[PDB]
Amino acid sequence: EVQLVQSGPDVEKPGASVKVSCKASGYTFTSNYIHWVRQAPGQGLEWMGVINPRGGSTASAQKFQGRITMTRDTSTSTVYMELSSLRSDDTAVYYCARGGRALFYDSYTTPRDGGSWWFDPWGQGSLVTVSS
Amino acid sequence: EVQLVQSGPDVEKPGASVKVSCKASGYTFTSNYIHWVRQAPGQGLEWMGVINPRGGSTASAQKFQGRITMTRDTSTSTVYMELSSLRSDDTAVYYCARGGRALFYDSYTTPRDGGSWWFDPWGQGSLVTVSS
Amino acid sequence: AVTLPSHSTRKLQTRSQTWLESREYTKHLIRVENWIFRNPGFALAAAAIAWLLGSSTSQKVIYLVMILLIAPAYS
Amino acid sequence: AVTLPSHSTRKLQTRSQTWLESREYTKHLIRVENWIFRNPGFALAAAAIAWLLGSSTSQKVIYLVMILLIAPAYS
Amino acid sequence: DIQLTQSPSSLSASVGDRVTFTCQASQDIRKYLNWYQQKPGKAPKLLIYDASNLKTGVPSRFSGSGSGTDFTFTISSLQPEDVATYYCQQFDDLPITFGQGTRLQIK
Amino acid sequence: DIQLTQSPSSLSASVGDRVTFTCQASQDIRKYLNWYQQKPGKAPKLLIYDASNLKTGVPSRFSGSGSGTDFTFTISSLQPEDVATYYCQQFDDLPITFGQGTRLQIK
Amino acid sequence: IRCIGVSNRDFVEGMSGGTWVDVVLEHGGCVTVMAQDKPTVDIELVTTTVSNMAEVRSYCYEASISDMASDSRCPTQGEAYLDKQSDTQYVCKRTLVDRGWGNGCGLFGKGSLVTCAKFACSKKMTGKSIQPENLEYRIMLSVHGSQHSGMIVNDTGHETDENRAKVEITPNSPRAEATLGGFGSLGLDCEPRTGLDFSDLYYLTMNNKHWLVHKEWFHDIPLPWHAGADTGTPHWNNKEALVEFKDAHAKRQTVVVLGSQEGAVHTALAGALEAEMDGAKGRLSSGHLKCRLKMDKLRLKGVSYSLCTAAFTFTKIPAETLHGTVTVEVQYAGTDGPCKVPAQMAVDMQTLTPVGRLITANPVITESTENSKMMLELDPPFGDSYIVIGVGEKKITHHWHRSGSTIGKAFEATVRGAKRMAVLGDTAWDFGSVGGALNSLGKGIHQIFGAAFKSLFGGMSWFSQILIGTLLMWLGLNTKNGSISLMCLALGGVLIFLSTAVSA
Amino acid sequence: NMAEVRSYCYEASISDMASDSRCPTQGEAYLDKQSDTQYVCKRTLVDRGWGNGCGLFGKGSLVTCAKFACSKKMTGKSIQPENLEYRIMLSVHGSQHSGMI
Amino acid sequence: YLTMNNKHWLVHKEWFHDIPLPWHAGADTGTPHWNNKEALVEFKDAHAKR
Amino acid sequence: NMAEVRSYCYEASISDMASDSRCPTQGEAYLDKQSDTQYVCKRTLVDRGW
Ligand SMILES: *[C@@H]1O[C@H](CO)[C@@H](O)[C@H](O)[C@H]1NC(C)=O
Repeated sequence: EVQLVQSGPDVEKPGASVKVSCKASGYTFTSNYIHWVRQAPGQGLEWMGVINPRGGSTASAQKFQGRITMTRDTSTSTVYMELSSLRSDDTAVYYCARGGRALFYDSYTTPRDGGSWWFDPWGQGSLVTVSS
Repeated sequence: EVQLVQSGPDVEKPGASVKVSCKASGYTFTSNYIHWVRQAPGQGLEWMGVINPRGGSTASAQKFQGRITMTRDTSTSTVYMELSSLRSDDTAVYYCARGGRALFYDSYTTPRDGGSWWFDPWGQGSLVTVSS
Repeated sequence: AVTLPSHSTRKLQTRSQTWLESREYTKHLIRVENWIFRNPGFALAAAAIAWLLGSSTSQKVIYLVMILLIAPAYS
Repeated sequence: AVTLPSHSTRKLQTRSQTWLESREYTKHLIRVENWIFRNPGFALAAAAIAWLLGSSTSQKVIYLVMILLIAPAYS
Repeated sequence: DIQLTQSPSSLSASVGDRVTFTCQASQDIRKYLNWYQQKPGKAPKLLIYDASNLKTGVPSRFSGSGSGTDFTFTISSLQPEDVATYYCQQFDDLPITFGQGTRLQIK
Repeated sequence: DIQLTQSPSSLSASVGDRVTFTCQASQDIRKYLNWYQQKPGKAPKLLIYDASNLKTGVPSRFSGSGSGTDFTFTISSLQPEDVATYYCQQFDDLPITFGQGTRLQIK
Repeated sequence: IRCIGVSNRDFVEGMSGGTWVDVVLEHGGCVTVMAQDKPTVDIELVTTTVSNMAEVRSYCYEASISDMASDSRCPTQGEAYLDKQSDTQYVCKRTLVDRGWGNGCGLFGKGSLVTCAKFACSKKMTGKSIQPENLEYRIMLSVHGSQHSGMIVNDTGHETDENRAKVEITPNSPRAEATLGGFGSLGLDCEPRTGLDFSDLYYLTMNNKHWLVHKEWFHDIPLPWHAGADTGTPHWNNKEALVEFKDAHAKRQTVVVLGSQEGAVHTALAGALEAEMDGAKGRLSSGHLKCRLKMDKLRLKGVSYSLCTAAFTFTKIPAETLHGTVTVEVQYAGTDGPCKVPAQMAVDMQTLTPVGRLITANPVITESTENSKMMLELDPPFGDSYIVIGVGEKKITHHWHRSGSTIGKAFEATVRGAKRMAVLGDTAWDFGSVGGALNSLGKGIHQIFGAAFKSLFGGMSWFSQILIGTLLMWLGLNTKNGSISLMCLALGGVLIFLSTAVSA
Repeated sequence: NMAEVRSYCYEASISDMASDSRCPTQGEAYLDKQSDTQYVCKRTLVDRGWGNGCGLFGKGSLVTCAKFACSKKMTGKSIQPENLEYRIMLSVHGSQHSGMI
Repeated sequence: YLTMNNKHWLVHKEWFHDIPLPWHAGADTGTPHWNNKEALVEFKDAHAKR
Repeated sequence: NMAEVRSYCYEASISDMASDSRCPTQGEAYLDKQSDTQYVCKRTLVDRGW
């Protein structure tokens, strides 16, 4: 059954790097763009970035340029997110999600979307806290 | 007066990275090769590597290839050592020392040495412990 | 253990791209150019040789190609 | 990854025996002979070519050597 | 460039009421808009893709509409499982943003 | 790459005695050898550069010698401040190694 | 469908009456056939597979040596025996060595000894063989019209569906009527032999890396042979080039192994084509063939279908292909049923003046459902276009302007045909396939001429053929009596065009 | 004494490959992987059609590449006419039955 | 003085400069940033793709 | 809609410079700094005397 799963909640040092895993189930791992989206405890959702499980293609927003890295692992069908140089705003919950017609390697949004645009496997949410 | 000083003792996570500072006093900072040498509590001394305060030139031994980085800071006359991917043997004390005829940027040992080869400012020793 | 047969001498003229053509259709040029860049005076050597054969002012350059193209590989 | 430099082009003319001369001072001959044994009609190809250059009945064989000695290696 | 206001900030209503949320963006988002509702400590609830389309399994209790720049979601009849924070978010031009939220409360 | 044995492993002597330490390396280290003594919790003590040279400020109580591959350090008269672990180490070829040590004890 | 954005595709028609469309099936491109009737069809060669391969001689490039042996002998007592040499698992060579005084051997002068050691090896090269039989072609084909976003992605149900079909071809069973319930029978009969000129081809698997090699080259590689062998300690053949013997200036001969030449055989492999999943089922990439295709029975399924008058809407910005044509996916709800839908183009309306290439004939819609996506394509003339879709007033139109001139069309067609002329050689003929006289004439003239071109200019390399063409040019200007110097120009230009191959 | 001039690697290994496809017209591929030099990369124009994403189509581009790990270095050291050393042995005749090194 | 597989020999440095393999190029410890990095690996797409 | 093709920088800044001298014959300079691409480096033959 199509479903995503994150790693456990974690606590890190300010300025450290945290890597959260996202494992997929129920679908061909190379057919769904993995979107990462942040959510501060009281704040709304803000899309962090996207990776393609195939070929390890990547992109994000400027709110994370230079700290965010996103890698693939085709064997166990997983995607790994690293946030670098952690900062007091990073204490949040991050979500990974499968998305749309992942044909080659991109976001690819001028063509169609939806049908769980990225919402079937929203998993469980990765709670991260950044302090000492 | 020619003298080196290290940072305080520190404790880190296995697989983390530790940076120890070494500040110089009493001499022109760009005239003495900084040698780093490790010492496990019960073990002897084993030379880690060398950096030149000028131009940030670097070298080390294979026991640390891929984990050790050594950088300069000409302003405050300091040298910074990072050990990466910390390991249970890293719990030791590390020493920084000024050395010889630091003419350009190297070890440069086929020419002469001595006269406090690297032994005037051995500082105080940086105790580092790696555990949880 | 001379792995003699550079298979390009048995090319398959077939639509899909062959094994290593990318560097191959430049490798012999870089061969000759490297070799002559290392052995320059052989230039005027070949010159004095060829200028003494053919006696045509047109076959002369042909023997220049002769010499400058035996020198690199078979050496 | 063409391991270009066949070091024989930088021989050391020194008394002790060099690295692999034993097969080397025959390898290019076996090269050309193997190549022509595989591509025979190229013989008369080179023949018709050379017989049309030089026009000497003496440089003709020279251009025969030209063609039969560019063909093997640089191919 | 992707500024999208989601009105109101909060609401509270009795069971069996219709409620509507608006979201207008500063940009043209012709049909690339989507809607969720999420509890605290939940993965959000299947609501709306393409701002006009019900997903399989979603109750017909929900509907979405809107064409040019502003879009309306509506709950036909309020129910106890409708307590959540509702979100609208665009899909185009890829600084993907969401709304800050529309919060519910039963009376 | 420059295996250097430093003999003995330990020693203990009375005050006012001469003591000598040997270090032979598997390599040719013509004059690039040096000598320290260090307490626990100390920066080491100025002893010897170039295996034959006294440093300024060092007492003449110490001496070093040796030419080819094996080298001898000597304390002329033992004193209470001589308790330490003594080290010999080469300078050449740059996998710089030291000796494991020569330890002292007063009687 | 299935052949859009796969450039190196082609379109071939057939002068109606006697369906005779022999296509040159391509494992590196698609081919779409059209007909005034007989819904337009595509064919694309998915994979090529070989079932049974035989285990011909293997090769070892990674050897190991041990337990060496010299066996010195006096200048005159015969020459060395070395009972070690008795076994073949050891490789040995016999060398004359100096033997002096204070060396035993009361005599002295040139003596002799036989240096040798055990030849243990690893990393065998399984160079199996394949034959033109029990190889297997596997293609898939697709008719246009329905099936929004054809798109191999879910091919599994599409062979169960009507718009796509999957065909297996054997040299035992060449015929296959690709049957499409409601569409047709797609008669096919191919030549499962003359595709890759097999029987001179070996399947080499070295480091679980497979490829095909012209067996001549495989026979000519001078490494140790397993030579045919099966289980039992491998008695390697020729056993010599791998190891290397070396004495001192006069004495004390030892041996070196020269390690593994894995990358060496790689760089020597500069002409093979790699191949994948191998199992007992060895798959490989491109290889062409000749497929007589017959439109015996293809019903168009809905010529009577009405033109339901719902308003049609584009979705995706109908970009064009390198072949000039342009595909559009048009969605519409508003009506129901198995609809026929209009699709033409014009330069002006109040005429609608149906003009241009209609590729996707009889575009069909399936059901009452909402805005079904109706993928299809058309091809406009060289100027501005007005693609018109829906019906009348609530239709939808759109600018194109192909921007590809008619003489330009001849340019692209002739350079494409020339590249076919090169890589397929003889098989480039009967591509546009009618059994016309001059067609068999071209087939035959290329048969004899290009076969001679092979046997004469045997496997001419890149550089070789380059300089050969150049000197043939230089001679084509020189000689008198153009009759033969023109033949020089001809062969030289043939060679240079061969050097203009896909490599660019 | 020999000095350590440039070395060579003839045994390499590749891993963690990467392609980074891009539409026919959106620039050409970036592939943040290429950022590092431990990876070797080359940039190639590839076909990009319909049913391939990329609402346009035609020649697009992508940058294929992978990590370059290697082994079996070739230590090509240098030597100079100084601190080289000749060593000979010589022998006068007469005595020394069976001289014989 | 070339030492490859603990096998040593002498080479006319011109030939040694002319060999087109990856360079350590002078280097010392630190991850070897190989030079020219290209002739060794070989890239290959399908007829058009992948 | 406009797509974000390659951008350009015309205002740059430099810091933490590095030279990494090497003897006339010990290879040529390594400078582990060069390892990173955020640094720009070029390799130059310089005089080295007594
Ligand atoms: C996906 O599969 C469905 C059947 O489950 C089929 O109708 C559809 O055409 C397929 N789409 C593609 C792009 O293959």
